[PDB]
Amino acid sequence: SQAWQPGVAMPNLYKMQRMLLEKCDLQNYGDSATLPKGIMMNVAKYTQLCQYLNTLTLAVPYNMRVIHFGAGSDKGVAPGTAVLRQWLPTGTLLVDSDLNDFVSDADSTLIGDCATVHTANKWDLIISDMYDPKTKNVTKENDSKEGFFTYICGFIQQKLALGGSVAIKITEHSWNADLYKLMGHFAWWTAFVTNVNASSSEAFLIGCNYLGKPREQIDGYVMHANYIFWRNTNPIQLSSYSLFDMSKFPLKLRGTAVMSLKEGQINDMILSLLSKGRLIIRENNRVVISSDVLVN
Amino acid sequence: AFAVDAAKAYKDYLASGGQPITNCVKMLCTHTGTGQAITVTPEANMDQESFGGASCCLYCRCHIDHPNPKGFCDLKGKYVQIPTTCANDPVGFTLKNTVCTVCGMWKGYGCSCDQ
Ligand SMILES: Nc1ncnc2c1ncn2[C@@H]1O[C@H](CSCc2cc(C(=O)O)cc(-c3cccnc3)c2)[C@@H](O)[C@H]1O
Ligand SMILES: [Zn+2]
Ligand SMILES: [Zn+2]
Repeated sequence: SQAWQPGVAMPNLYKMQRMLLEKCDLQNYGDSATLPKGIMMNVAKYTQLCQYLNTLTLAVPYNMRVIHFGAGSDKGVAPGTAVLRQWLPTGTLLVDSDLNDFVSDADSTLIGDCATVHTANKWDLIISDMYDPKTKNVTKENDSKEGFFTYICGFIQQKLALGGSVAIKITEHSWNADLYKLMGHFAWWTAFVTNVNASSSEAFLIGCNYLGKPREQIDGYVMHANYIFWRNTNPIQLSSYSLFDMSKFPLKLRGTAVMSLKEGQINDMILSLLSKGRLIIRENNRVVISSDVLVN
Repeated sequence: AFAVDAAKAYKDYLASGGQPITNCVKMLCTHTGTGQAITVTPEANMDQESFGGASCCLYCRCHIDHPNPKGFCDLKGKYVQIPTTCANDPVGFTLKNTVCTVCGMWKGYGCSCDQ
C-alpha cells in the first residue's frame, strides 16, 4: 500500500491515454488526514512534496538557486518556504514571492504579482503554489487557464537552467495546457499528489531535469484529461504516515557540476548528463532580482 | 527621543491576559537534535518544538523595525527551538529569554554552564 509513501505519482500508463475531460469527483472528497499535533496543512504538504522530490534525480549544485512563487499565507507567514529552507542544503539561495505581503525565512522576498518579478540569473529549481480560487467555477467549461500560468511557462523557458527541475501546483480547474506541453521538455515528468491532501484535486506537476527542447510531444488538453481520469478512478487514502519519519529528509548535497555552454554545444552526451541529474548548465554570476513597480 | 517599545507592549498585553501571537510555523523534525536555541536547521530535542524563525520574531510579525542600529534579525532564515511547555507562545518566549553565548542553549532551558 502507498499510505507509507509521501504521496502518489501519476502512473505512466495513465499518461499514455487519450481521455476526454470530465468533472473531477473524488471518492475521499470529504475526508481530512489527521496531522501531527500543531502541524499545519502547508507544512505537511510541502514536507511530503520534498520527501517525494528526494526520490528523483534532482541536480543539487553548490550554491543552488531556488525560487518559490505563491509563498505567502493569509496569516502573513511562509510555511512552505520554511520547509524548503529546512530541506535545501545550507547556503542554498532561496527567493520567494507572493501577491500579498508576508514575512519569510527566504534570503530575499518580492511582493507583487509574479508577472512583476524579473531575475538576471537562471535557477536550479522552481516551486509554485500559486492558485486563484476564482478558477473553481463548476458552472462553466473547464478550459486552460492563463494568468500566472503564462508567466510560469515563460519563466521556465527563459530562466530555468538546463538540468533544473520544477514543481507547479495545479488543480482540476487551475491548470494550463502549455505547462503540460512543457513537461515534455524535461527528461521525466509526473503529477504528484500528497497523501496529506489526497482528498483534493490539487497536484504538483513536476518536471525533472530540464532539457530546453521537446523530448516528447504532449497535448496539454489531453494530458489534463488523463490526470483527472487517473484521479477519478484511483482513490488515494489520506495519510500523514510519512511525516513522522524525518531522519532522511534533507536533500542530498550532490555537488552537481555547473557549466556554461552555448546552444550549439549541447551534445547528446550533454543531454544524457542533464537527463541523469548530473549536470546544470547556466552562468554562475551573482543572483540579482527585482520587482517592477507601476507608478500611478 | 520617542521610540515605540513593542517588546514592552507585547509583554504587558501578555500579562493583561491577551492571547499570544499565533500561526508561528512549526516544523516537522526528528526531535533528536542538539537542543540549541537558534540553528540553521531544526534542532529540537525530545523536550522542544522547532519553528521557522521569522514567524517567531515580534518585529518580523508586527512589521516594525528591529531594535539594533543594524536593522538585523537573528531569527529570520533560521529555526528556533522552543521548550514544548512554552510552545503556545513562541514569540513571547524568544523575547523573554536569552541564548548562552558559549553553549548555544537557552539560559535556564538547557544551558548547564553555571552548575
Ligand atoms: N498571479 C499571482 N502572483 C503572485 N502570487 C499569486 C498569484 N496568484 C496567486 N498567488 C498567491 O498564491 C498563494 C497560494 S493561493 C492560496 C489560496 C488557496 C485557496 C484554496 O485552496 O481554496 C483559497 C485562497 C483564497 C484567496 C482569496 C480569497 N479567498 C480564498 C487562497 C497565495 O498566497 C496567493 O496570493
Ligand atoms: Zn525578525
Ligand atoms: Zn551555556
